[PDB]
Amino acid sequence: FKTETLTQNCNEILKRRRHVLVGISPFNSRFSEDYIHRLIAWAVREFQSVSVLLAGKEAANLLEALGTPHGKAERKVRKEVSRNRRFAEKALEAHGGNPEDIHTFSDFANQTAYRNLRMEVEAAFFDQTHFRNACLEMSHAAILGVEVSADMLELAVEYVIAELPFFIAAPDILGVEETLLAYHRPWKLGEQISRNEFAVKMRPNQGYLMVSE
Ligand SMILES: O=S(=O)(O)CC(O)CNC1CCCCC1
Repeated sequence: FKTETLTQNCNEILKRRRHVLVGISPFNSRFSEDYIHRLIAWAVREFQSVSVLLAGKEAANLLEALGTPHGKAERKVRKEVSRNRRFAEKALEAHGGNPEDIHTFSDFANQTAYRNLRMEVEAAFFDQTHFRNACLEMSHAAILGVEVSADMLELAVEYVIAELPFFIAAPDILGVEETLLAYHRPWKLGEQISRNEFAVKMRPNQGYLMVSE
């Protein structure tokens, strides 16, 4: 795997190798069982600690926006997420990692740190048109992994708002000293956040690490 980071700060966290948060998306062809194992093997080799982030319940929004009825969408997600979990558990066992350090971005709905970060992201979303547009686009890119209408995006964007706290301050939520969220797509919104373009800030102990094989 190769790596690319946003700022020079994301780079400094990278050199310490303390912790990596490996994103696994429920509906993205990237994540074959096989790829999950290779990805996880690499993480455990490269980092002192490895955790895994799966999609929360808002992933149901992506399917609903795409037309799936609510009840079915919720079950489809449960099926896909629990499947991602099973592969990641297996992979973590096999490489010495920790099968319990797998979380979904819904697992902290009642946690102070997570809720506070939701509030910050939400505030910015409603107050700042440029941040709201950025979020809509990021939600559009989530669907792509038929025309995508305005209203499909307002449904889908709940998904983006729910995950973003782990993109800006996962350490607050997970209780680790510092982290890199690791993923195979580039993070456009992350660049703008870097340049202080929004009321939402990237914590100095969070980085984004783009991986590629
Ligand atoms: O829009 S992107 O595809 O760049 C990013 C996105 O929306 C979701 N990516 C996953 C979701 C599940 C947990 C880890 C991150």
